[PDB]
Amino acid sequence: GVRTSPTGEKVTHTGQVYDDEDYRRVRFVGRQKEVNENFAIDLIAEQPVSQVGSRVISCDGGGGALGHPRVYINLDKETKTGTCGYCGLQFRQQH
Amino acid sequence: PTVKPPTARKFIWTNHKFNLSGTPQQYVPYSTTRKKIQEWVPPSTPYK
Amino acid sequence: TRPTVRPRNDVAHKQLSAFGEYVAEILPKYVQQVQVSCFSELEICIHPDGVIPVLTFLRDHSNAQFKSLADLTAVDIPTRQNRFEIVYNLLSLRFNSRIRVKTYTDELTPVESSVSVYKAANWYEREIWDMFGVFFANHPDLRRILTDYGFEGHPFRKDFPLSGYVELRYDDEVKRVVAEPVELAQEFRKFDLNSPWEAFPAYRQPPE
Amino acid sequence: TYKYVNLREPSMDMKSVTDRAAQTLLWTELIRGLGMTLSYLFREPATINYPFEKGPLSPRFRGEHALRRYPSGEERCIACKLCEAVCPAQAITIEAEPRADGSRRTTRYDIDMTKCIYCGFCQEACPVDAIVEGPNFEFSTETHEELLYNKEKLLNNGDKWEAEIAANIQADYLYR
Amino acid sequence: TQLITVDEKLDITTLTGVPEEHIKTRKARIFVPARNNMQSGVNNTKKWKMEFDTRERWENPLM
Amino acid sequence: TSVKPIFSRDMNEAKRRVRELYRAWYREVPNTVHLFQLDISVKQGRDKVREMFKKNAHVTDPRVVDLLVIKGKMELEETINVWKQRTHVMRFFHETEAPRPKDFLSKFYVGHDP
Amino acid sequence: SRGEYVVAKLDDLINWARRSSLWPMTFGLACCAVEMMHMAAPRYDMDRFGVVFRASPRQSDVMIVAGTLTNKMAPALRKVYDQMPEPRYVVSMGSCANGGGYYHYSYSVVRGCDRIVPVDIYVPGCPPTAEALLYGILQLQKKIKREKRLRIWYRR
Amino acid sequence: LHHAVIPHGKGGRSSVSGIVATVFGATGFLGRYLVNHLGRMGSQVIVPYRCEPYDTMHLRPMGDLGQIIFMDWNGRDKDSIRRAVEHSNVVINLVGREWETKNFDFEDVFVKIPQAIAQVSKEAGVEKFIHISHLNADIKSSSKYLRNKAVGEKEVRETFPEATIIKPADIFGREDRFLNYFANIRWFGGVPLISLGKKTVKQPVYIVDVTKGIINAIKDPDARGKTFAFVGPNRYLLFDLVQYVFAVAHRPFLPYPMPHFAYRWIGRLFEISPFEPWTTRDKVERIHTTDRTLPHLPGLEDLGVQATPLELKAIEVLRRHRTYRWLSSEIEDVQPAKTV
Ligand SMILES: CCCCCCCCCCCCCCCCCC(=O)OC[C@H](COP(=O)(O)OCCN)OC(=O)CCCCCCCCCCCCCCCCC
Ligand SMILES: NC(=O)C1=CN([C@@H]2O[C@H](COP(=O)(O)OP(=O)(O)OC[C@H]3O[C@@H](n4cnc5c(N)ncnc54)[C@H](OP(=O)(O)O)[C@@H]3O)[C@@H](O)[C@H]2O)C=CC1
Ligand code: SF4
Ligand code: SF4
Ligand code: SF4
Ligand SMILES: [Zn+2]
Repeated sequence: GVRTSPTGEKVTHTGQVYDDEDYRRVRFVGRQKEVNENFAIDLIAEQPVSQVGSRVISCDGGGGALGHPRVYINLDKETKTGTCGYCGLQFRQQH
Repeated sequence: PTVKPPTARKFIWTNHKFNLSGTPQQYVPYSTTRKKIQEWVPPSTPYK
Repeated sequence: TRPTVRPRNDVAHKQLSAFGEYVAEILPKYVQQVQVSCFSELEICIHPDGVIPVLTFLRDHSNAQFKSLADLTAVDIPTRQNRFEIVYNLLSLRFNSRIRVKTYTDELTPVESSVSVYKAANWYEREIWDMFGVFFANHPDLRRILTDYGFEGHPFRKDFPLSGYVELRYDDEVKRVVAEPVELAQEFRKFDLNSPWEAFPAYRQPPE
Repeated sequence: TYKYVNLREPSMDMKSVTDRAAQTLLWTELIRGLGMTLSYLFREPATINYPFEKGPLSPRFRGEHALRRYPSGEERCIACKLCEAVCPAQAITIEAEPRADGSRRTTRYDIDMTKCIYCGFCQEACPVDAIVEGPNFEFSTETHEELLYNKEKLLNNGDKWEAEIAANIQADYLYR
Repeated sequence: TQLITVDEKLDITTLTGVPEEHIKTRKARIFVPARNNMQSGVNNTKKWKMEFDTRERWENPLM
Repeated sequence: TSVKPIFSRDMNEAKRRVRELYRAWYREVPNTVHLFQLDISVKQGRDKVREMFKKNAHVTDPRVVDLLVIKGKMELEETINVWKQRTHVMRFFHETEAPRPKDFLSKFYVGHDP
Repeated sequence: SRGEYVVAKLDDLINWARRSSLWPMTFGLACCAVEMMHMAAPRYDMDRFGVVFRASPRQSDVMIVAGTLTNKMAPALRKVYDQMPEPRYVVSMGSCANGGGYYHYSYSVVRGCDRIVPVDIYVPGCPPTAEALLYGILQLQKKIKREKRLRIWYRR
Repeated sequence: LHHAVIPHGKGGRSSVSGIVATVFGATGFLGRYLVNHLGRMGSQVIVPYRCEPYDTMHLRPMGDLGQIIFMDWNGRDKDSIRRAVEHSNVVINLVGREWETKNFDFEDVFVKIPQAIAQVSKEAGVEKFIHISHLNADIKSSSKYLRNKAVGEKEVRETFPEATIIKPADIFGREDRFLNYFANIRWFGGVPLISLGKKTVKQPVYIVDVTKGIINAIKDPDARGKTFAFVGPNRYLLFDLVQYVFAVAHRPFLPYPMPHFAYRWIGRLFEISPFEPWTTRDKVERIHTTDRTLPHLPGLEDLGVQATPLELKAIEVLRRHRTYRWLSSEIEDVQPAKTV
């Protein structure tokens, strides 16, 4: 989900884009601006919320030692889903 | 990889690119941060 | 304390303390302090005026025979009025031992060169003149050995910054390598890494 | 506990003296050296045919740097700044801010490849296996500024070499 | 006696190799550093420090 | 206040050594002009020598001026033999550095430095 | 036109002769010179590609800056590059010869050899391996191959 | 004023100067000196090159990283010019040829190309345009060089009212074609001149003075719209100038009379070479043309640049042409020429 600036330049996931009057675009004429089209926010927004039947849950990111440090997430609030600090996966108590 | 293929993911490139240095498709470095200080734009109306 | 703690050598500690007492009582004119570290190393802090009469003793006495000069070093500690600390490391092949001799001087007072004791120091203290500014009196050839030919200042002093005051670049107008004031593209980021909690209670200085 | 190298005393008898004189007048050991070169002429040379025949490597090889991802699309780095604090040549510059969904993510991640010494301190100090040292080493450029990698280049390198980086980590993760 | 009498003040300004611009325009500060209030340890406030005034730091055009 | 002298017991011997060093430099300048093939005149080199000597003219300490004489003799020895290059000799003439602003107004115009 | 084809074929011939007969100079400073000698080892065998070391700058084609270019060394390197006959190419290898490497903030280190001499190919690493240096040499050969000297001379 | 154009630093190599300069024809002599002076201040220089990129390689150590952007351009293509000048705030024109090639004549280099560059710079919003012409440019001159240079100067002034036109007299330097040409006449014979060259008066100017004048004119807000004339401090005759050149180079000087009509006859013989010619008829005409005096045009002194005399840099220029016997002689071992 990369939007295009009115100058034709692409906008990164950070939101960086050179202005119309910015001279530094001379570094891009005759060449290309390297941006990544796989945005992490849009890809993590497509992950479904996992329903679990426990008050607290443990997340390690998957793979065991190949993931992030294991953390514990509380799911007492029913209005919002508890999200992992590292992986961004969200869990919900099904009650 | 014919007998032991790697695990496929959504973000992995399906088209490999060789060394692009010296080509028009070469990498150009740039800052990836927004502007820090926001200047005060003057009003577009005279004081009269 | 068996598998992790480094084993302690007490026989070498006792022998080095006895030899330190021996050296201190042989030369009471120049020897100021004698200490033995916890890992069994002997330090003889002496007066600068006895740089020569001590070293030759350790070179020529039948009970010392420190025939090898391993390293000649200088330490810059700006908190003292005599900021420079010249350290000699001696190796005795006959008795299979090592000793350390320390002395102090400031920027202006010269100290006597030991080229008549060990000739390796002919280069070594010359290196000190290149990087600390300690002038060694009575030297055959004292000049710069490591820095640039037109370099000014002593780089290993603590008040000297990391990057120098000049840098070299090629200029095509004068067809020459020219020196210009330094302008770092990215500054060396100074990190504050000192822990605010006391670590070793055994080295706790008494308060004022 | 020591041996007397080069202290053997030569002989004196007439046969050995005649042998030494014959070796002097007829150059026997020069013929021995010629024979050793002639023996080395008839061996298989150890030359590989680059670039069709790459030299052997190891899965622990340190080359170009890359940024990994979790197996859902999310980038692994959470901007903890351990790699830039452990980098000995200060090649890593990190700037971070909370993004739209409140996740601790980077905004600037720059590695200066001309400053980097390729020692793998960042790939071993990373708590979430985000930054890795990939196995690529054929990435020489024609310009100096092309060796100044920003976050986008590192993410593209990670997406390019994930299929190899994951296998190398799966091979070598039990030794760490 | 091999000793002389020197009564003038010390001056190593001409031997340190520093240019005069970074001698006559600098203003050093000698202070005991302030304790970090986020922590509670007091070991960083033991020794006096000499620091210099902060000069201009700008942004690189490239990176 | 009793210190250890380096070479001069008082100011007279030190300024005599300064005088001898200046004589040696003044004699040496035409040879370094000739050998290094510099594009400058002998008078320019001699006035540069005079400027470098008058830069340290405020020193009233025998040990400091003794060290200055030692460093000057070291530089003279380094330039008698060709150990310095043309760049090292010509670095006394800042031919590539633009003159900085001098008065208050131009320094106010060009930056924040005092 | 036939003249354009003639100058194109002549440019191809001279580029082939210049790129298949590279003569570097025996010039190392540090660790990266040890890796360069390992590129000269029997395994990688630079002399297969016509790459043979020459001691004198007057009979050399390229110069490989392998090591740390310090402040005391830069005039010597500049004079050595100046003495080489045209056409001359410089391959910068190692982090020290690229941007200062470990010693970027040192007082007596030139931050890259680009400040002294023009550079064609930058080879990154510490040290960049003999395989990587051979790859850089082949990349330099490819850069020489696509030169357009006589074509531009005909156009000018 | 955008925040990326505000100057910063101490004016060093890594500082920001806020000058975005497009130097057309920067792969030459004056272009090389101008790029060197701009790059040491920390400026973004866009260099459009027509020749081989290898010849641009010497322009690489001339500034910091990312400061010099090389790009292809064509003199008859306005699209490449608009690609090059679309972000710069100062455009400098150094395009010139001492001879006429098969593809380009003097009108294609001095008339059409500067007019196209100035028009594209005007339509792209560039606030500063600087053009380089010749001091002796006039319509009625015998040489086609000065005629076309005057025509191009008039067209540039017409299409760009704020253009700063700079007219050097005759620039000498290490890579010039003025003193080196005189030192290289000695191969052919005994350096012939028109009536011994005792009637033409010339005042050559150092290259660094012209470069500093251009830099100051870029930095001067009051230099827009003017027509400067860059001249040397002393006016010499041609005979004494050649005499001083051969005295510095330590070569024998044996001049001889030779008529004006026969000089062009052999001058056109050297121009039939397909490579760069040694001399042409136009070079003979411009060498034997006396430098006009225009006191109304402001000079190097009004831009704060002191004119360096020829006696200070002539030895530096001409030490390459000496033999081994007199290679080590100093600067002061020569007699300076008499000025008028
Ligand atoms: C009107 C028509 C005529 C017009 C005038 C032109 C006349 C002919 C001029 C010479 C030939 C021009 C063409 C030159 C080659 C062009 C094609 C080319 O570059 O081929 C590349 C190929 C090698 O490819 P490479 O990139 O090295 O592959 C990697 C290997 N894994 O290269 C090869 O496979 C080898 C190429 C060999 C080229 C020919 C042999 C050399 C020249 C011999 C004749 C001249 C010299 C005679 C002797 C002089 C004294 C020694
Ligand atoms: N004698 C002197 O030095 C004097 C010179 N001048 C003027 O000053 C200017 C600068 O002189 P200078 O640099 O030394 O001259 P040069 O001939 O040495 O260099 C000309 C430059 O412009 C380029 N160029 C020339 N013709 C064309 C063209 N038709 N199309 C595209 N690019 C072209 C050249 O590139 P490439 O390498 O591709 O040819 C080169 O970069 C010129 O206009 C000259 O007339 C004025 C007074 C005195
Ligand atoms: S490999 Fe080492 S030098 Fe390179 S970025 Fe990582 S920590 Fe820094
Ligand atoms: S160590 Fe890993 S998680 Fe921490 S800032 Fe570096 S790349 Fe990100
Ligand atoms: S880049 Fe690394 S391997 Fe090469 S010379 Fe420098 S420290 Fe040695
Ligand atoms: Zn998780």
